Parts: sequence; structure tokens; C-alpha cells
Amino acid sequence: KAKVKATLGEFDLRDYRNVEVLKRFLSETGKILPRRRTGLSAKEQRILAKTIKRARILGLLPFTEKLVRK
Amino acid sequence: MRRYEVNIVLNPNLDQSQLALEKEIIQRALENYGARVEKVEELGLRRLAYPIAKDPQGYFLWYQVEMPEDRVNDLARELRIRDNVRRVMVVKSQEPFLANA
Amino acid sequence: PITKEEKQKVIQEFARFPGDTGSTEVQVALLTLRINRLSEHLKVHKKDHHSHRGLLMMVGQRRRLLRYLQREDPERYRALIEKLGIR
Amino acid sequence: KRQVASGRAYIHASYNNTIVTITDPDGNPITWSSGGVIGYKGSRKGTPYAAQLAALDAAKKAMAYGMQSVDVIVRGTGAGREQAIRALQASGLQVKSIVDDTPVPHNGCRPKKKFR
RNA sequence: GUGGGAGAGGGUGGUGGAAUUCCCGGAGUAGCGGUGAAAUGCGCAGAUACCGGGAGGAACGCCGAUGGCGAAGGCAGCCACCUGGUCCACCCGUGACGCUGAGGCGCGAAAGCGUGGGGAGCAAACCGGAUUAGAUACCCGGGUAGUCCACGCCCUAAACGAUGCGCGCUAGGUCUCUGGGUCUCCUGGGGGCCGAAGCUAACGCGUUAAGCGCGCCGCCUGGGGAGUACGGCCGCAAGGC
Ligand SMILES: [Mg+2]
Ligand SMILES: [Mg+2]
Ligand SMILES: [Mg+2]
Ligand SMILES: [Mg+2]
Ligand SMILES: [Mg+2]
Ligand SMILES: [Mg+2]
Ligand SMILES: [Mg+2]
Ligand SMILES: [Mg+2]
Ligand SMILES: [Mg+2]
Ligand SMILES: [Mg+2]
Ligand SMILES: [Mg+2]
Ligand SMILES: [Mg+2]
Ligand SMILES: [Mg+2]
Ligand SMILES: [Mg+2]
Ligand SMILES: [Mg+2]
Ligand SMILES: [Mg+2]
Ligand SMILES: [Mg+2]
Ligand SMILES: [Mg+2]
Ligand SMILES: [Mg+2]
Ligand SMILES: [Mg+2]
Ligand SMILES: [Mg+2]
Ligand SMILES: [Mg+2]
Ligand SMILES: [Mg+2]
Ligand SMILES: [Mg+2]
Ligand SMILES: [Mg+2]
Ligand SMILES: [Mg+2]
Ligand SMILES: [Mg+2]
Ligand SMILES: [Mg+2]
Ligand SMILES: [Mg+2]
Ligand SMILES: [Mg+2]
Ligand SMILES: [Mg+2]
Ligand SMILES: [Mg+2]
Ligand SMILES: [Mg+2]
Ligand SMILES: [Mg+2]
Ligand SMILES: [Mg+2]
Ligand SMILES: [Mg+2]
Ligand SMILES: [Mg+2]
Ligand SMILES: [Mg+2]
Ligand SMILES: [Mg+2]
Ligand SMILES: [Mg+2]
Repeated sequence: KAKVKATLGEFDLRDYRNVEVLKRFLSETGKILPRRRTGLSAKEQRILAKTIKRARILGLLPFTEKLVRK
Repeated sequence: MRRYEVNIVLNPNLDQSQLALEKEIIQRALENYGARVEKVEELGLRRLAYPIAKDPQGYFLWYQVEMPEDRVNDLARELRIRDNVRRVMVVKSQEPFLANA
Repeated sequence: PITKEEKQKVIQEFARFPGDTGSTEVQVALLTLRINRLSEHLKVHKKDHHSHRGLLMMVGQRRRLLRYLQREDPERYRALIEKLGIR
Repeated sequence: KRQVASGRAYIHASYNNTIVTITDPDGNPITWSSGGVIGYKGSRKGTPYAAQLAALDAAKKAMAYGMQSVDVIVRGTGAGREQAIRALQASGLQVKSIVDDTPVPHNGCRPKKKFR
């Protein structure tokens, strides 16, 4: 599989308002992807997690979603 | 004075009589708390990720200001008073940390 | 907090000479200011105990330098204490 | 007496029972069945066979109101959670989609001693 | 000092979604629940399951880690204010101002105590149902003090690295968090793993020492009796030293 940082551009990790790029870091559910799937670094993932939670409170990113399978 | 960022999401059903009033109310609240506004960005109608106040959308505002720090929490209290105002999040400004640079 | 504007104002006021940033009078002045920033922060917020530890370490450091000034030149010790209103 | 012909089907599967409800697209139920509605009484309700018969009983009850298209919602892990779904696709009801909506808390309530 | 840095460090206010419970309504029949099987329990006054709306309290899923912070206890939603510690680069300033530390003073998970609130979930005692030779228990259904908040006590612990603190010295390899750098790497400060010399009774430790040294404090001298008795100090008590 590919990783998120691998297929992406030069983006702002601290911008909670850019949903289009932050949607890439969420799974099928609203969960935050692990480092193995995002290809981020230690400091990067910690900053991403906080900026994702901000977008959630602004109604921009989902807290949780519904899985369509099984 | 430090530099902050204000996020306001209000009811996306207002006409221009109510939208101008709610926003000029927001201007009046910034004046009384001494917020020198640096720039503004208005997104407006945006699809929300979950229902907020039974409403699937939200009208988005964003202000970047420079104000005294002690008065921030009272400025947040003054904005949530309005019924049409739904989300008020104020964040201290930060540097645009780049990744995959 | 304590901005560098207020910082330079104290160093230049208690410097033994231009360019002095580390005199015993300068350290005690700087220590004393952060003492008062905390002792007023601890009038309210009486339940902040982890900040209370930092205060006890600054008082010890302030008294450690004053006990030193006492032994070498007791005059500048009195000139300092009278200028800061201590003890 | 309703003539819905399309609606949702919720599967609540626990280790002690598997129960099926068939509703209309708005959520209001039409009929329903469970492991106890069919003859099974005790631990036999949380078995995949009971899960299969319960799913098929509600399906034929929904045939009375005229159901053809069905959307499936599943909640809970348990024996026969999958056997109920498999019973629903072959029930004649053309299954539209299948969604897992099992409620997971964000660590909000203290569980019973059993779950710790 | 200057300039940078990371962080569930702390305190205050504010705030967000999921979930549980309960209330309201819509819809809907005959059971749900629970166990190795069951029964008490709940259900025709209409439950469980489903949709919508509302109230309340508590805890923060994913991120999350073999991770980070703190002196220890311990600290996870998010935002802001107040705030502590710490680390690096520059080689600027003072010029031995240092280390430890009997007393004292302050902190101190949980449980418990006082006053006043709060009370959703859980749950000592207790009320039941089972199991059993018996059940004063594990399992099941209920359930009060309590868990939460404010203010004041209590001072215990496997309070654990069962390893006091500070410093110097003594091969490296590898994983990592975070800084700086001439950025295959070098160089610091933490957190892991192998292992030189050496130590250890052995297991094992081994630049985070249990090695080689030095300074200072604490403490040990057979088991049961016994952390008991007496006395004292402290405590409202339980009880602690
Ligand atoms: Mg409002
Ligand atoms: Mg059963
Ligand atoms: Mg904090
Ligand atoms: Mg806090
Ligand atoms: Mg009802
Ligand atoms: Mg009865
Ligand atoms: Mg009855
Ligand atoms: Mg009755
Ligand atoms: Mg209530
Ligand atoms: Mg975890
Ligand atoms: Mg540490
Ligand atoms: Mg611990
Ligand atoms: Mg700080
Ligand atoms: Mg020099
Ligand atoms: Mg010099
Ligand atoms: Mg000189
Ligand atoms: Mg010391
Ligand atoms: Mg002592
Ligand atoms: Mg205590
Ligand atoms: Mg307690
Ligand atoms: Mg009490
Ligand atoms: Mg209970
Ligand atoms: Mg019980
Ligand atoms: Mg027996
Ligand atoms: Mg009996
Ligand atoms: Mg021992
Ligand atoms: Mg020793
Ligand atoms: Mg670098
Ligand atoms: Mg190291
Ligand atoms: Mg050897
Ligand atoms: Mg030994
Ligand atoms: Mg080893
Ligand atoms: Mg050593
Ligand atoms: Mg002793
Ligand atoms: Mg003896
Ligand atoms: Mg004892
Ligand atoms: Mg005696
Ligand atoms: Mg006594
Ligand atoms: Mg007494
Ligand atoms: Mg005792």
C-alpha cells in the first residue's frame, strides 16, 4: 500500500481548516490513522492529531463514521 | 498583545438583515474588547461532518486579531451569547509547520 | 509572564556597570522579580502546589546569593537589601 | 396494511440473544422477531441457528407488508451475528447494503466487573 | 544573560462529540435479560429492539507508543489565561557563590473522617436468585455509604528501579524521544535493549552501575512473640510516627 505523506504535496500540518487534505488522514471511519499508514514522523503525527481534533470541534472532520461492508 | 485566530460558525439560514446584524454585533464585541483586526476570511456555507443544532451545514467566519491576552475568555463568553452563534473557537496563532517539504 | 522589555529594565537598573548581566546584585534582582510574580500568582490559585515548589527553589537561590554577598562585601549587601525591601 | 416495500433491518447480536427488527426508511419499525419469539427459550437463543430463524421470521413478516428492498444495520458482536446477515440475503429480500453501527463509547461509563 | 526548543508538568475558567441511564413523543408485539445450565428480576400500566427530541452526571475512543512530563505521588477531549521545571546554541557576565542534609516546614494514589452539595454508570455492607455436602464466596438480579465537586482533616502502600543524592572516571553496538550542526553522519540531554573490563552467592548489573573512587544523610545485626505492649507526640475518629 501507499502512505499518505508519500502521495501528497507540501502542506501545512497546523492548518485545521483544510479539510480536503485532513480527510486523507482519516480512515473509512472518522478514526485517526496510525503512523504506519500515514508515513509521518513522531513530531508530525503529534501535531496532526491536535489539528484533527480541532477540525472535529468545528464540525469539519467527523468524530466517527459508519462502516459499509461485512 | 498576542495574536489570535477566531473561528465563528453560525446558523446558515439568515437573510441579509440578520446576517449583517449578527456580524456587526461581532464587530461591536471586538471593539469593546480591543481587538485590532489584521485580516478576514469568510467561507460561508460549508458541509458539516455531523449535525450541529439539528442543522447539516454551517456558515463559517475567520478573524485574525491582536488583542490583550487577559480579555480572551471574556470575549469568548460575549460571542456565545447570541442564539445564531453556535461555534466559537479562539486559538493562539502559530507558525505554518510544513511537512513533506 | 515576564517579557524581555521588563527584563532589560531591571538588569540596567541593577548592573554594577554597562554590559554586566551576571553580577550578584543582578541575579538577586531578577530572582526577586520572579518571586513577586509567583507570590501574587499564589495568593489566588492556592491549590497550585507544583508551582509552589519552584518558588521554594528560587527563595533558596536568592538567599544563597545574599548569604554570599554578606561574607564578601557587606556594604553592597545593605545597599541591595535596602533597595529591594527584604529581610 | 402499510405497503412499505423498502426499509431498514437492524440486527442486535449479543452473546445471549440475536434479535431482528425491520423498519421503514424513517426508522419506525414494521415487524420484528428474536430468538425467543421462535420456540427457543434459554441459551439456545444466542446460537447461529436461532439467529438464522429469527432473521427469516421477520423477513416473512415483512413480506406481508410487501418488503422487497432492505438496508441492513448490525450492532453487537455475538454468535450468529453473521449467520443472520447470510439468512437475510437469501430470504428473497434483495439486500441493498450492510452497515456496522455498533456503538463504541469514548470511555465514558464504568463497565460492570464482568467487562474489566 | 541572550536567543531558541519540546512536553497528559500544575492551577483557573470555558467547551465538544460518542456512550450509559432516565423522561417525552412517534412507531411496534411477547418477551427481554442473564448463565455451564438456570432462577430471583423486569414485561399487557405495552418492556427489549428502532427513529426523533430533551435532561443529568461521570470518563475522555482513534491519535497511543516498548512514548512524553514531573522530585515523588502522579498527569490523557479541546480552547484560553495564570504558571513551574527542564534542555540546546552563543562563550557574554558574576568569580567557589559548591555537594549533602539530623530537625523544621511543604507535598503526598487509593481508602476512610467532618460540613454542604451532587448523584448517570459502577459498587463494601446489605436484600435476593442460584451453585453446593454447606455458600457467611467466586457466577446472576437489585442496591447504601462511596466513587465526582468545594473547604478542612487523615500522612499509610509492592509510595518499586524492592536500587538515597551529587560528582568524576571506565570498550562499543543498536532502537528511540528532543535540540544544534559543516545533516552517509557528528555532537549534546533523556528513555530501552545487547554486551568490554570489572563486580556479584547466583540470577544478573554493566557511560541511566549493582564497576572504580570520594563526600554526606537514612537504615540494618536470627525467626516466632510483634509493628504487639507501655510511654509520648499527632488525630474529630479510624489510626499513624
Ligand atoms: Mg449560542
Ligand atoms: Mg440466552
Ligand atoms: Mg497541562
Ligand atoms: Mg490542566
Ligand atoms: Mg415510551
Ligand atoms: Mg412478573
Ligand atoms: Mg407484570
Ligand atoms: Mg407487575
Ligand atoms: Mg438527575
Ligand atoms: Mg492505548
Ligand atoms: Mg523524566
Ligand atoms: Mg507508578
Ligand atoms: Mg513554560
Ligand atoms: Mg568567559
Ligand atoms: Mg570572564
Ligand atoms: Mg573578572
Ligand atoms: Mg538539594
Ligand atoms: Mg527532612
Ligand atoms: Mg493523602
Ligand atoms: Mg481519596
Ligand atoms: Mg465525604
Ligand atoms: Mg449494577
Ligand atoms: Mg453485584
Ligand atoms: Mg462441594
Ligand atoms: Mg441457598
Ligand atoms: Mg529486602
Ligand atoms: Mg551507597
Ligand atoms: Mg537536525
Ligand atoms: Mg543515552
Ligand atoms: Mg568477564
Ligand atoms: Mg550486591
Ligand atoms: Mg543487561
Ligand atoms: Mg555511578
Ligand atoms: Mg527503623
Ligand atoms: Mg528475637
Ligand atoms: Mg501498622
Ligand atoms: Mg515505657
Ligand atoms: Mg499509644
Ligand atoms: Mg487526643
Ligand atoms: Mg493499621
